[PDB]
Amino acid sequence: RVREYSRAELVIGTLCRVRVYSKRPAAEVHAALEEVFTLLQQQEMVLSANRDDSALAALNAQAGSAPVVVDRSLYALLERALFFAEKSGGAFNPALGAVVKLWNIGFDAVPDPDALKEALTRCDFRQVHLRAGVSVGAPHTVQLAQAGMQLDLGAIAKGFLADKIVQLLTAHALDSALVDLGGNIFALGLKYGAQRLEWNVGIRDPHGTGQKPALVVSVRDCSVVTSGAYERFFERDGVRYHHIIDPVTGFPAHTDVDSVSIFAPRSTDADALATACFVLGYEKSCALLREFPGVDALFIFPDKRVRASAGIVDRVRVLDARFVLER
Ligand SMILES: Nc1ncnc2c1ncn2[C@@H]1O[C@H](COP(=O)(O)OP(=O)(O)O)[C@@H](O)[C@H]1O
Ligand SMILES: [Mg+2]
Ligand SMILES: [Mg+2]
Repeated sequence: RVREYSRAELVIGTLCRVRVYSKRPAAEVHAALEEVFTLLQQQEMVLSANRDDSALAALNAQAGSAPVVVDRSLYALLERALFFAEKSGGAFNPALGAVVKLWNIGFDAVPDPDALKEALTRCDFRQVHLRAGVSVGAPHTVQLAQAGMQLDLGAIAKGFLADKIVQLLTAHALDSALVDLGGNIFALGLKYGAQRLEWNVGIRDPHGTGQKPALVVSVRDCSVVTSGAYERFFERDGVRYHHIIDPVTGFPAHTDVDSVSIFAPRSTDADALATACFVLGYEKSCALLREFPGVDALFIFPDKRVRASAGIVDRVRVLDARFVLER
C-alpha cells in the first residue's frame, strides 16, 4: 500500500514541511520525519545568525582572533559558500553580516551613509580562512582575520538544510518526497498519482499574495529556489527596502528582474546562485550560469515576461495568463 505522509513545524524561523509517499511501514516513515525535524531544530542552533547561542555567533565573536574548531559539516558549508563568493564575484557574500545587521534594525529606518560605508570594510569574504589538517582525526578550523567581520549564511542555509534532509530521507530508504523550507523546495524522485509523476512546483507572482502560483514547473530529483524583491521588505517614505543586499553599494540590490528561480541537483547551489543572480541581474546571470551547465534558471521580469533556460523551459506551464513565457 502506498501511503502519503506530511509533517510541518515552525523552525529555523519559518514554516518547514516535508511530504512523503512510501510503501514502507508507517512506523519507519514516522521515524524518518521525527528525525528530519530534530535535525532542523539542532541545525538552527548551529547556523542561525542573530542568536548568541549558535555556533555561528560564537564563531563571529572570535573575529580577529585565533582559529576556531568547527564540525566537518559547518566547514563544508563554509567551503561551498566561499566557492560561490569567488565564482559570483562577490555578488553572493557570506561575510556580509556587518551590513545585514545594520539593515536588520532598519526593518525594526535606513542606515547611515558612512556607518554603511564602514560596515563594508568588514565584509571581505576573502578574509575568511578555512584550514583542515590532513592527518587522521585532524580538526577543521575557521579564522575570521578581519576584526568585526560577521558571517551570515542566511542566503545558503536553507539549501544546505534541504540537502541534509534529502540525505536523511534517503538514509531511511525513502525515495519520494517534497521538501519545503520556507519556499526552498527540493523534489526528491517522483510522486504517485500515470502512476509515477514528476512533482509540480509553483513559482509565485512576484507581486502576488502568494496564494496562487503564476507558473508551475515539472521536476524530478531537483531543487527549486526563488529569490524575489518582495519575499521580505519594509517601507519608509514611499521607498521599499528588500532584504537582498548589493555588496558594492550596501543597499538593497537594484536589478532588472522581479524574481529568479534556480533549478539544480543540489539545493545548496540553487540557494546561493539564486541570491547571486538576483544581484547580478539578467545578462550577467546568464553569463555566470554558463559556468554551471547542470543548473537551470527561470527569470520573471517586471513586465511579466518569463524567460527560462533550455533545460526546463519545456517543463514550464503558465497558470496566470497575465504572464507570458518567451520561447
Ligand atoms: N548579497 C548577499 N549575499 C549573501 N547573503 C545575503 C546577501 N544579502 C543578504 N543576505 C542574507 O541572506 C538573506 C537572504 O537570502 P536569500 O536566500 O536571498 O533569501 P531567503 O532568506 O528567502 O532564502 C538575508 O536575510 C541576509 O541575511
Ligand atoms: Mg539564496
Ligand atoms: Mg535561500
